[PDB]
Formats: sequence, structure tokens, C-alpha cells
Amino acid sequence: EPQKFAEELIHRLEAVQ
Amino acid sequence: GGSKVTTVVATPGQGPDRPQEVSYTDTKVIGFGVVYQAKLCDSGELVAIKKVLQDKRFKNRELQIMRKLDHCNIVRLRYFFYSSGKKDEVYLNLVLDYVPETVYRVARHYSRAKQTLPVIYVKLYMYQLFRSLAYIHSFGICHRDIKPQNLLLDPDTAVLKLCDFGSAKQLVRGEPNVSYICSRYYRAPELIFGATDYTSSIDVWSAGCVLAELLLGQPIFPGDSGVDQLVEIIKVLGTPTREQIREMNPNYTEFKFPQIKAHPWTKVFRPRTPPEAIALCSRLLEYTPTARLTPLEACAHSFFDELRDPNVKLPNGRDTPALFNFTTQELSSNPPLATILIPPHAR
Ligand SMILES: CC[C@@]1(c2ccccc2)C2=C(CC(C)(C)CC2=O)Nc2n[nH]cc21
Repeated sequence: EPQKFAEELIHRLEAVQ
Repeated sequence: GGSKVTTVVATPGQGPDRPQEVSYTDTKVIGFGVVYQAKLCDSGELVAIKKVLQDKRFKNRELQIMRKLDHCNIVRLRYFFYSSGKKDEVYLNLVLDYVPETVYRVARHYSRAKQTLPVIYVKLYMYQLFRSLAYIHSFGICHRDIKPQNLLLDPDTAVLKLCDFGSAKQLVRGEPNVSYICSRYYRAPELIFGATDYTSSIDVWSAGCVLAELLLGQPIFPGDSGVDQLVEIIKVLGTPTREQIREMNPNYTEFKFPQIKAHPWTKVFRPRTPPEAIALCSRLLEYTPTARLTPLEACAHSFFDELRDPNVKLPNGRDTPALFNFTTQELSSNPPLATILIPPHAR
């Protein structure tokens, strides 16, 4: 369950980097 | 009822359970339960009545929390009583003090005028909020829904009262709790990461969000969703370190997150924002939950020094509300802080 959340977060942060 | 008088056998919210007849009139629906406004016949005082379905096999969690509390900055449970519905249906009715305004409504007045709440009110409101949090936290009770909408405000006296304990719970170390709690803008980051072993410091994060919002004129972390909430936090504070993440939830060790630099903390707020307000905000909005100030430490912060000035007065020419009637319960996390908290002129 962390795996699903973290993968989503990593993509959203790459969209702002 | 509407213009009928309703008489019920109701238990006073404090003291032993000895119910007595209570009469009220003028019921009007205000808004998972139903909330009414009413008037007590004996005194004419306005009350709010929260009515929720209650199964007979267990005691209402909110009711059991409310009956423990007696504090000038927490909405008073005047009475509670039970009423009926569907076959064998029973409603619990919580009779609470009615306060006409909230911090949400008052702050929204300044936002629409494109203006900022004068900082004396920020000090007064946040100080009373931190007092209420110190009090409830001393019982192990976490409110879990701190937000401007749950901060009752008497604009004439500047008294603030914490309300809506429907999300509150006694936190016990070792017993899991639900992570999707708190209103999104005010939700602590460890909850967003899905922690179930969190503590009362989630309320301190929420209070930090309230303080930032009062200084800014709008929510500081307006997330579109749970994940976007964290993205908004990161855009201001920068990416949490691997260490801070472990302190929030220890289940993210196989992940490396993109590194976003923190915004310059002073540039977050308007140019003339008092530096002590910014310093207090930075010690509330900490990723690591144990790094946050306790509510009692927040009360003692330098930002509230003006409230301890013997010559301080409200902008309406009235005296400040009660600020120093601390109890042993309220002081229990750090009793020596009373040396700062209670000024000599208040003894
Ligand atoms: C009557 C219910 C109310 C409330 C209930 C839950 C959260 C916050 C406030 C409430 C108001 C005034 C209001 C904000 C205009 C409408 C409203 O919901 N005053 C109160 N005093 N005690 C409880 C309340």
C-alpha cells in the first residue's frame, strides 16, 4: 500500500521539478 | 419545537448523571447527524443541539469525551438527552453552547476585503486555541479536526472556543488509528503518508496551518487530494528527508523522492509579518512530529508576549478575555512553564 502512494507522489513531484 | 415548548429529561454535561426536566423552544435546523439551534426556556440562552443515531450497545464516543471537559476555551456541553425514531431507534442529543461566529467566518471577511486580520487578533485566537489543545491533550484526547470552521468566536469579547469533537479520540500508544482523518488542508503529513501510530501532535500541525492561514489570508496548503496535499506542503517546506519520512511513517525505505528545495520561509508571508509569528509557524509546521512544539510550549512562545502585557486591551476598548486561569491539568505537561504563562500582574 505504501508502494502505490509513493509511486504516485514521485510522479507528482517530478511534474514540479 | 418550532414555537411549541419541548420538555425532555436531560443530564447536565458536568457532574454525576442525575437527569432533570429541561425545556427548550425555537428549534431551527442549521445543518452525519443533524444540528439545530434552540433557546432554553428557563434562561433564554441560545444552544446548539446535535442529534445523532445512537445504538444502545455502546456509549457515544463524542459524548464520553465531552463529559470530561470543562475549559473556558472549549464549547460547553450543557446537557444531553435521548429521543426516538424508527422501530427501537434512539437518538442522542448533545446540547452545546451556541456562539454566533467562527474564525472561518471572521477571517473570510478580511479575505474578501483583500485585507489581513490585525495581528492582535491572531495572537488572541491562536493563544486560546493552544490552551484548548493543551487541556484536551493532557487527557490523551486528540481533536483530529482542527480547522477555522471548528473555532467558535465571540467577536465582542474575543473569546474563542474549540468545538465539534465528532472526530476526537483518546489515543493509546500501540493501538492503531485511522489515517484518513482531519480536513485535507489541515491534515498532518504523517497522516497523508498513511501512518496509523500517530500522536496528538497532528493537532499542532493543524494549528500551525490555521496560524499560517490567518497571517496569509488564505490556506497555506490547498491540496486537490491527499497526494496533492503533500505536494503543496513540499512546495513550501521542501522534500522531507529520508529521516523525516521515517519519523512520519517507517514504511517508505525502498523509495527515493525527488528533491525540492524549501521556499524561503520569510518570503512565504507578507513583508511586515512579525518575525515571531514566522518563528512560531516554523516550529509548528515541522515534518518530524516530535519536533513540533507542544500546545503549552506554543502558549509560552514569544509571539504571545503582547497578551502578557499588563496594559493590553482589545481594539474595542474592552479587557482581554481570561488568559491566565491555568489549572493543574492544563499545566501538567510542563508545570514550570507557569512562570512564563502566568505574569505577576495575573497572580
Ligand atoms: C449550531 C452549530 C454551530 C457549529 C457546529 C459545528 C461546527 C461549528 C459550528 C454553528 C454556529 C454558528 C454558525 C457557524 C453560523 C453555524 C454553525 O454551524 N454556532 C455554534 N455554536 N455552537 C455550535 C455552533
